[PDB]
Amino acid sequence: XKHHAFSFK
Amino acid sequence: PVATNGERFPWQELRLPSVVIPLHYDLFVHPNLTSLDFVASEKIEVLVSNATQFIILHSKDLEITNATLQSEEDSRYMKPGKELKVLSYPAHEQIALLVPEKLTPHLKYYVAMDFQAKLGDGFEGFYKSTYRTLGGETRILAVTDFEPTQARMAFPCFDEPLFKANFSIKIRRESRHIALSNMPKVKTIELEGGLLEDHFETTVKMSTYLVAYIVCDFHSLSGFTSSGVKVSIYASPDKRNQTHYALQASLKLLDFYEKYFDIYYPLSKLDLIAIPDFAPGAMENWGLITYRETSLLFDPKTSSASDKLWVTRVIAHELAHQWFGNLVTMEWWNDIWLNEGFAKYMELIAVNATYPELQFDDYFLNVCFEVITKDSLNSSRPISKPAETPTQIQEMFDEVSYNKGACILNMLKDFLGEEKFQKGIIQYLKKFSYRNAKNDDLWSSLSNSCLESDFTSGGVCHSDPKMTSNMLAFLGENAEVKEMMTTWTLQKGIPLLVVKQDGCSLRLQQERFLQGVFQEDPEWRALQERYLWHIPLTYSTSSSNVIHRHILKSKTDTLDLPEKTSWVKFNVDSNGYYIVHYEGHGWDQLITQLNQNHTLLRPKDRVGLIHDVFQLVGAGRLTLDKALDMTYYLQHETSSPALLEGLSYLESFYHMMDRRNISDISENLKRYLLQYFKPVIDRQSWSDKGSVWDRMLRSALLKLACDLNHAPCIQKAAELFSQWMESSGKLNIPTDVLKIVYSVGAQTTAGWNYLLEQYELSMSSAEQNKILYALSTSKHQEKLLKLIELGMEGKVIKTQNLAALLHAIARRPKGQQLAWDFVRENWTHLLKKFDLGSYDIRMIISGTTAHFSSKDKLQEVKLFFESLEAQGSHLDIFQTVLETITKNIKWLEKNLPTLRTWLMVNTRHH
Ligand SMILES: *[C@@H]1O[C@H](CO)[C@@H](O[C@@H]2O[C@H](CO)[C@@H](O[C@@H]3O[C@H](CO)[C@@H](O)[C@H](O)[C@@H]3O)[C@H](O)[C@H]2NC(C)=O)[C@H](O)[C@H]1NC(C)=O
Ligand SMILES: *[C@@H]1O[C@H](CO)[C@@H](O[C@@H]2O[C@H](CO)[C@@H](O[C@@H]3O[C@H](CO)[C@@H](O)[C@H](O)[C@@H]3O)[C@H](O)[C@H]2NC(C)=O)[C@H](O)[C@H]1NC(C)=O
Ligand SMILES: *[C@@H]1O[C@H](CO)[C@@H](O[C@@H]2O[C@H](CO)[C@@H](O)[C@H](O)[C@H]2NC(C)=O)[C@H](O)[C@H]1NC(C)=O
Ligand SMILES: *[C@@H]1O[C@H](CO)[C@@H](O[C@@H]2O[C@H](CO)[C@@H](O)[C@H](O)[C@H]2NC(C)=O)[C@H](O)[C@H]1NC(C)=O
Ligand SMILES: *[C@@H]1O[C@H](CO)[C@@H](O)[C@H](O)[C@H]1NC(C)=O
Ligand SMILES: *[C@@H]1O[C@H](CO)[C@@H](O)[C@H](O)[C@H]1NC(C)=O
Ligand SMILES: *[C@@H]1O[C@H](CO)[C@@H](O)[C@H](O)[C@H]1NC(C)=O
Ligand SMILES: *[C@@H]1O[C@H](CO)[C@@H](O)[C@H](O)[C@H]1NC(C)=O
Ligand SMILES: [Zn+2]
Repeated sequence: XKHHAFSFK
Repeated sequence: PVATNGERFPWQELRLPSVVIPLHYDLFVHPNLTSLDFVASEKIEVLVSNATQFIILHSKDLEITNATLQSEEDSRYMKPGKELKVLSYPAHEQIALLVPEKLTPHLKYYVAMDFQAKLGDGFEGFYKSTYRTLGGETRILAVTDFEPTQARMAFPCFDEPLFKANFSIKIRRESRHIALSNMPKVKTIELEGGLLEDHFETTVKMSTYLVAYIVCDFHSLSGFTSSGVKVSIYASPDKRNQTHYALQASLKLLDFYEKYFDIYYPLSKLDLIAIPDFAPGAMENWGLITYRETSLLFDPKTSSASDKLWVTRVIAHELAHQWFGNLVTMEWWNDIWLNEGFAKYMELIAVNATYPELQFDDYFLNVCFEVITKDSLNSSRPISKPAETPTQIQEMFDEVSYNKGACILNMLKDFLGEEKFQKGIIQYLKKFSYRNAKNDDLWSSLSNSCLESDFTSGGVCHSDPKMTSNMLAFLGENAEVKEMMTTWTLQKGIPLLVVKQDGCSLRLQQERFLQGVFQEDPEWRALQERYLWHIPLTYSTSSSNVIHRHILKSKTDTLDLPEKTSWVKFNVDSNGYYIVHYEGHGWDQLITQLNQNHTLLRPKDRVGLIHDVFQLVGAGRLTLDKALDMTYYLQHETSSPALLEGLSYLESFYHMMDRRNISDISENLKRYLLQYFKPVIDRQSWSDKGSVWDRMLRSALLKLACDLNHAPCIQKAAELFSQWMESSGKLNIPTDVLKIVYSVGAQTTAGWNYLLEQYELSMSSAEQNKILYALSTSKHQEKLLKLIELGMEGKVIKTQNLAALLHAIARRPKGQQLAWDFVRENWTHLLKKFDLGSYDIRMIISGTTAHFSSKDKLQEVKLFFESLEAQGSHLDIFQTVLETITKNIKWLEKNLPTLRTWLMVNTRHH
């Protein structure tokens, strides 16, 4: 992964 | 202890009984993607260990319509009878199957059930998802996502990881779809009305949360690994082009993992599928791994070098999970880190081995620094820690389970050496294959690892070993490592190692490191307690690169330094999970050294020094002018990681100042960065050229220059944007520069409107990601609100992006208040969209509050959290946020004048 974050910059 | 229609619920614990053991599920699922619902049925082969009147298992939001018990060993239940009585107790997400006659120990039975529900409309369970074609069409798929506790939303089962079972899955479907699941299709049979039925090979023993199945019309590209696994990458049909890199990386990485672990991937195929509405970044369902498009798909025209890095990481992470997670699963969520801390670490080992050009080894210290932020505040948690509710279990998925687990693994690999460490890994994975481990099982295998196989003769392991002093040494060193590592997993926090040098008398003290709580503070000693670590120190000196090692097992200790040299640098390369503070003139020796010949310290020693100096400032062990003094050397620094570490602190202060209206300091920081660092910034092309680091140095520095409104920079991007928009996309912006160009472009209503239009047409999710960042850099409140409002709708901007979007808006001055207001005035609504629970809510909360640094804001946020409590809305992230805001406040009143002064002084000389 939920560590998709890499959310944005 | 009882629901729903009256009648006592036979069982009280949220943990299931252990009496009935599942062995095998026949699972049939019949979804309709027109009526957005499904019908299903299952048969569960159970073994009954102790006599019972009832069967307890999980089920949530499922309408169970038929239930029967059968047995071939117990003639009372001989085909076909008998009906089970079904009792549902939603608060434990349990149901009770009531049996007519007490079941017999050691007899197998078959539990059969029919059930149905609508496809979920929210990211979990068996749920509906949509995507857009190049033609502008809208298609539907149905996909599963079960981890941690949502399998029970798709079919009734024993939804806890210890209950591994074989799964035999069947799916009925229309001819315009395919169906995918964990295992290869065995057979498709034509049904009367023209529907098809896919039968899948029975799975090996596995946990319920990994069961997966999908109905869609995706395209694939395929390849075989060395070991003959069919690897397929699926994506919506117009995007098949974008799956090439993933196919290449997953083959290369799966091969490496088979060599490294010395264990074959057991299944005959591996599918990676890019899902359009996907809440997590990725999910490691055994044989059918789901990704966000941004996690899997890569496109040379609009995906950047750092996009590539990320896609490679995520694939590395998920493939690592096929062993750490799938083959070997943690016993219960309190040791989720056995899965995640390990996958996280294997990223580093595997990407480093298969794609060294990606430089992932130089990025890794960031994994550890991000945790230390959390770990140096009281509200942190031990790596392994109890958890019970679905929300509690979700909370375990955090920087402590991932980054810290990885960081302490790295620390131990450094201690034991690669060979002994991989050997430990192999025997752990082999010994627990197809079942479960808990924290101690892992430390036993790692502390008992045999070099040079076994070992051999009469080596320590195994056959018939020779009783040697060496053998005794082995046995006790093993037990040492076991004791050491368990305290790294059961103690919260990170230790500070304080080092005083007396000619050749290095004295050592260890201490819980504490952020914003000064060396002598009322509550400082109360937080010190019996925090004691076994810490495997390392150091080198100014007169010797030799790495000396020694394990600090106690609160204090001394070591002796031949040659009585200038400086001593502890924690070489920062492989240890601890901060080092030097007393006396230690910090001045090291800073002197850096300004005069920085190369005499190792590149990673430089990264860790820069890191530690600024942490210690916050710890009140140093003053801010010492740390700022160090950043002076960065003018000569060509090792990108240390350069970027240093810059990021300067950049961070600027935003901090700019967030408030401390404009005289923010302006001086602006002038100090553009001027000191002018050489580097001016050296940068607006292209995609050079190595990976070059490419990332560029987007980093040019973003920075454009953020500080550096005129030539802003000019160049403005030009590029104009050419692009005027050429109607027919010109190419180099990818490394894309996000910067778009955001400069977004500073006008015309550019902004144009970007938003491109957003709805684009076929690169990576590109969409950069656009949505750009739109979020808008100075107009009307725009930022529109973004937010669009994201609420989930139509134009999908709801898997709402959390990231609020985060992006909130961290810019023009956006912080708006975002904070939005979250408080729409909390009830945000919760209908997400679990409490979800990474999304945790990001939304921290993303809109953690940057606050005034007593005013502290108040509001304390009031908002107190309010979310009642209802029973509790998250650990509440405390974490409050301590973070408090940290920031204490930091400003402690160091702000020092910062103001240091910058004014720098203006003068020289
Ligand atoms: C449920 O999953 C387990 C795996 O977790 C399956 O166990 C595997 O069963 C196969 C077939 O019985 C075994 O393979 C056989 O092994 C012998 C010697 O290794 C070989 O001569 C045979 O030709 C065949 O390859 C395999 O060893 C075994 N693995 C384990 C770890 O037990 C089990 O069959 C599954 N049950 C169902 C009902 O599908
Ligand atoms: C990332 O990958 C590199 C190689 O691609 C890893 O380093 C290489 O392999 C070993 C590390 O295990 C290095 O040392 C070697 O082992 C013995 C005993 O330590 C030593 O005496 C030998 O002379 C040999 O050097 C090896 O030098 C190194 N090779 C290169 C070219 O750097 C590296 O460890 C990986 N990083 C991580 C974090 O896994
Ligand atoms: C989902 O339900 C739809 C009902 O709308 C099914 O489609 C109909 O199937 C019958 C029988 O083949 C046809 O005579 C109709 O023409 C179909 N309707 C349409 C609009 O095409 C469909 O078969 C179901 N799908 C599954 C997988 O169960
Ligand atoms: C210290 O940095 C300096 C450059 O500022 C270097 O010092 C010497 O470099 C010359 C050639 O460039 C070598 O012949 C000398 O051996 C170097 N000095 C020493 C003491 O070795 C050098 O790169 C850095 N120091 C070291 C030890 O390499
Ligand atoms: C069954 O009886 C009790 C209840 O679980 C337990 O203590 C015992 O060990 C069990 N024995 C067997 C053979 O299942
Ligand atoms: C159970 O399913 C069968 C169809 O296989 C149906 O005929 C029967 O009526 C169902 N029983 C109940 C109680 O729903
Ligand atoms: C720190 O955390 C502990 C929980 O481990 C708690 O008992 C203690 O009261 C906290 N102290 C402060 C000052 O926050
Ligand atoms: C201070 O900053 C806020 C936004 O952060 C802005 O609305 C306000 O006008 C600023 N005031 C001054 C005097 O700069
Ligand atoms: Zn993971």
